[PDB]
Amino acid sequence: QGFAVLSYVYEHEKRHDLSVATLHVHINHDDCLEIAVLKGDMGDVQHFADDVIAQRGVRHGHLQCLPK
Amino acid sequence: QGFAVLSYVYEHEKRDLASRIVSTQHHHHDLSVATLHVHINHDDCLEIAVLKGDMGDVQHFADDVIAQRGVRHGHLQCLPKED
Amino acid sequence: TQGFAVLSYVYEHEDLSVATLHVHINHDDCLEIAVLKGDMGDVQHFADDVIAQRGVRHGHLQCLPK
Amino acid sequence: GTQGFAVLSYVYEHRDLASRIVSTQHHHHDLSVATLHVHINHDDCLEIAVLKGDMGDVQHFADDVIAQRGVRHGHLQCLPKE
Repeated sequence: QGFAVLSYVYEHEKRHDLSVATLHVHINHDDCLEIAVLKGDMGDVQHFADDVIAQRGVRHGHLQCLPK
Repeated sequence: QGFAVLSYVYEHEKRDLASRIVSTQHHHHDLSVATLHVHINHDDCLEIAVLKGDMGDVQHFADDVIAQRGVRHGHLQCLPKED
Repeated sequence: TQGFAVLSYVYEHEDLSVATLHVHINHDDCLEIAVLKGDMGDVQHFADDVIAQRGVRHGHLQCLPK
Repeated sequence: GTQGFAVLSYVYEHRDLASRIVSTQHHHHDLSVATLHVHINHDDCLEIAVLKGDMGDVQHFADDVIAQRGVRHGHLQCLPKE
């Protein structure tokens, strides 16, 4: 029931409630780094993280949990 | 030479709408320092891009993206290079 | 009246908070962008004061009522 | 040395501000891309610094920040250029 830092990478051109804000940064010509701050139920968190990360094309996925 | 803040709101859920803005963002990547996204409701998502470079090419990526579609509540705050 | 707000301003790095972003725009200056959420009365108030503080420069505010 | 980006995240209750700031900047800096600040409660601030530069310097800077007394949950996620 706390916060979390979900970070992952994906190609920019290749065409909720847990979200607080997300930072986007182009680490190079094709990729962009995305750092999502999540707040809520660690259960709901850890899963939404898994999903995206588990996603195809979603490289460097990392979740840092900070329970309340 | 300079820094700028381009903010604007648009329905996050709009593939077409985003796909444009993106490749429009991707056209002049070298301008972007970092961007922040915040869901302001169920459909609309606030977007704040921090830019750096020629205030010229800046306003260009700006107005371009600004006058993209649906892209509402657009606003640009240029920060001149003479403190 | 609820709503989101974008507060931005400059300064020498020397309750309504959503997330705040900091960026050095030179060895001395720092650009700060604060995303606020809540009662627009308070938001603009909080915003108005910060912008008025000596040392705070180029303060701007874009309100997003809803 | 290897080049890249990195995500330095850490929590602290916002002198130890100036302490961190003395780290952020004076000893190493120009490595910072941008930093996100989020209040996880009345006392604690969650900070996320996106850094870019030589991976070595990035790690030393990160060593100096985490080391700090009072900084908790410090994590460094390196992204050397792929």
